[PDB]
Amino acid sequence: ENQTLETILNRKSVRKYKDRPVEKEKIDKLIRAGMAAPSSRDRRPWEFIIVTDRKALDTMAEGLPFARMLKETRQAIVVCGDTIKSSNAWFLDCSAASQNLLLAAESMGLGAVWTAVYPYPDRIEIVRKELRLPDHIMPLNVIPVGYPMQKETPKNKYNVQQIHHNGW
Amino acid sequence: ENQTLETILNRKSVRKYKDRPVEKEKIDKLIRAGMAAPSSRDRRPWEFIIVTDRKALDTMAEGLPFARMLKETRQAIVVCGDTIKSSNAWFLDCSAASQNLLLAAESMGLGAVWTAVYPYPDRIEIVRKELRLPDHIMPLNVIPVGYPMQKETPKNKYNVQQIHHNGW
Ligand SMILES: Cc1cc2nc3c(=O)[nH]c(=O)nc-3n(C[C@H](O)[C@H](O)[C@H](O)COP(=O)(O)O)c2cc1C
Ligand SMILES: Cc1cc2nc3c(=O)[nH]c(=O)nc-3n(C[C@H](O)[C@H](O)[C@H](O)COP(=O)(O)O)c2cc1C
Ligand SMILES: [Cl-]
Repeated sequence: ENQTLETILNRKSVRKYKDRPVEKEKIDKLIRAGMAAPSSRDRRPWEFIIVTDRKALDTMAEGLPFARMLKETRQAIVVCGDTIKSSNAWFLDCSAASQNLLLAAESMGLGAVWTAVYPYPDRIEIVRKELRLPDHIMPLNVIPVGYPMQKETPKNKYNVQQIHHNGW
Repeated sequence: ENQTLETILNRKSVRKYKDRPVEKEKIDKLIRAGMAAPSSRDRRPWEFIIVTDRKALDTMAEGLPFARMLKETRQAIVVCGDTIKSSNAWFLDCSAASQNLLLAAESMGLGAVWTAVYPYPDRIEIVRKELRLPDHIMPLNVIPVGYPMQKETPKNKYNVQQIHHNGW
């Protein structure tokens, strides 16, 4: 039995949460998981914003068409990249960090969903505004987290036709 | 005890391998792990090239910087994205897929490393011409896989200065 592989295969996007907040110890483990990502030339260009402010969460919800569930959580994490530290890899490093965070969540009985910010200038504008992100800090995503309100089922995405040998 | 977190925190880039091939069933599980990634609009734009041809591995080892370990493995997995399927987010989706693949490797006692291809045009061209990739298919990386030659140490990347509360 491989519990890591099981978490990987059972992870799903969770968009509905119980009312209760997530414990600070669990939030910190989510962050620590993200920071364990690999990183081009080990620059470590990620920055994590833990957002619990009701007004900010609601304002972002009301400006992000595919992130309306921000109104229905008490906490979200915004993964950002520092474009001075890694102008050609922050979006790769931070995507790997994001995936660690989502797996960490699944592993601790939490629900989470990756909602895009970058590369959409309208989404970037509101997130940068509400969180006072400096010009060299680019928000990749908003990740609401919470205890799942119901049983959710993973997608089975295996497709042998997306496997190739020695060339296309 | 959280085995998934344990794997996340103990993953490291492994660049030195036992001179022996990896079981096909393990390679398949790597790819299944990759395919389980989240995907913008569920467009699943990933394509995986399993590379066992010696000349292909050696040619990429020669042409790519920081890719010398390709000479020392029997097999590598090249993660690619279909830009017609996901023109704005393929490389984000494919980075999440890549991180699943790396974690899967670590969980099965294998060693792996992300070697950079995207976003460097000269690197992209090497991989494209070696693997006969159609123009709408972009190579993200090359991931050599093997049994680790030696015990390797993970990095502790935790830094509280990269954690922010309610904004920058
Ligand atoms: C986007 C990206 C590009 C990378 N490029 C290379 C590469 O070309 N060659 C290599 O040996 N390692 C490469 N790495 C691995 C990093 O050097 C490594 O993740 C970093 O040193 C942190 O070490 P760790 O993976 O052991 O935690 C890359 C990693 C990422 C995420
Ligand atoms: C780059 C990226 C952007 C995404 N953007 C959003 C988004 O804006 N809103 C949302 O509800 N889900 C978003 N998703 C979640 C996807 O819809 C989801 O991963 C996909 O439907 C597959 O489902 P699964 O995560 O349950 O396997 C995003 C995922 C990725 C990887
Ligand atoms: Cl075999």
